[PDB]
Amino acid sequence: RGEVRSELITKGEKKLVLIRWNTGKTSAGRLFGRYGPGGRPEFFKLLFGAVAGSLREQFGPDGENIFNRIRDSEKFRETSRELFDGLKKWFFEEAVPRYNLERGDIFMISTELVLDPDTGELLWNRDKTQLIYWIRSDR
Repeated sequence: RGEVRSELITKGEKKLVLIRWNTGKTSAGRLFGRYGPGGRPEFFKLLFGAVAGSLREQFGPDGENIFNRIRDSEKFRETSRELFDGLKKWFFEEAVPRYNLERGDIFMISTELVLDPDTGELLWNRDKTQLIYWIRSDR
């Protein structure tokens, strides 16, 4: 898969972006490790496309200006790292033992984020995080 959906929400005069993000069918090495494009976690590339795409959806072409501003701000970079660490921790420390996942297993994660386009602050709606995973036929 690899699906992104968004909508605006209003808080006083501020508009925020609710983003529903599915990573697509992937593996731990590809998503969180060095087997993704380059020798890099694909996570960041996926996340960044999800944000830029949602900004364009909700605010039109000036969405790209918003993105270009926040993209290299301390707040966006830091909170994107906090998302990466929090999701990775959730996957290895909760999902893996919960579902008896093994090395090389395939899965997709769907989660929800709220982006403050003013500050570049990215909030993880952890309560909505879900895993779909692939199980060996004999089970």
